Amino acid sequence: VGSLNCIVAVSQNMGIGKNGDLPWPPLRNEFRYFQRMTTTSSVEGKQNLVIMGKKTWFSIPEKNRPLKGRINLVLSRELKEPPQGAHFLSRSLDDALKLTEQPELANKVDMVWIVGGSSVYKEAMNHPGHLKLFVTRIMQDFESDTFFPEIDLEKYKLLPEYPGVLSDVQEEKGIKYKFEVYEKND
Ligand SMILES: NC(=O)c1ccc[n+]([C@@H]2O[C@H](COP(=O)([O-])OP(=O)(O)OC[C@H]3O[C@@H](n4cnc5c(N)ncnc54)[C@H](OP(=O)(O)O)[C@@H]3O)[C@@H](O)[C@H]2O)c1
Ligand SMILES: Nc1nc(=O)c2nc(CNc3ccc(C(=O)N[C@@H](CCC(=O)O)C(=O)O)cc3)cnc2[nH]1
Repeated sequence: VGSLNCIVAVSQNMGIGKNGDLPWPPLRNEFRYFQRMTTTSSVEGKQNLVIMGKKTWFSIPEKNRPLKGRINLVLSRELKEPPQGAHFLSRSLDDALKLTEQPELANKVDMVWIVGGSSVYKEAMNHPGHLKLFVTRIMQDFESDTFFPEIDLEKYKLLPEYPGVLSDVQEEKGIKYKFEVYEKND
């Protein structure tokens, strides 16, 4: 019933990861933005669901797992059970989305947030339906081994403004960045 959204922070060269962590040092307010967007439900009494691949799960500091105030679902074709601390395990994105509509989660979940990595971002971005991409543009090149798939800029349109999102250039640790929101309607 809820909205479907991706969220990512990406360097100019399209990098999202390096050696199992982010390519840039911790940007505390950028992380707080990730937290606010993924945690804030549009319905009282419901939580959002975060969907992530297995490497993304383990890249989150253990102290912060599961991500508090959100239902945490990990994608894996190999695991028999969710990793310790995770709430659910699914074998595919479509299986995960189906789970959200079944009775165990139907009255519990509002928004769905896809939080990486590359494969699930690519599949989500091309999935039919209304979809928004919350993209933080890190305005430097960073050496990376994991990349965000190219956004089709005819398919997706940049919203000029977005409620609850700062428009001005931000800067932490000498790294400038800006928050963007893209949308497709089907
Ligand atoms: N900058 C950012 O916004 C951001 C966001 C997310 C991640 N990251 C970074 O990106 C890296 C992790 O991402 P990644 O792309 O390497 O890995 P990932 O997608 O998180 O994990 C890959 C593994 O997840 C499982 N998987 C992925 N998609 C699946 C699907 N659709 N269905 C079933 N299983 C699926 C597979 O595990 P099995 O072999 O067990 O099946 C696969 O080997 C880290 O460096 C992390 O720090 C950055
Ligand atoms: N905008 C954006 N920035 C990111 O850094 C980001 N990272 C990932 C995957 N990596 C991670 C790594 C750590 C945490 C994390 O520890 N978050 C906690 C603490 C946030 C904080 O301290 O401010 C959380 O409660 O969300 C989340 C995602 C996916 N989407 C992103 N999206």
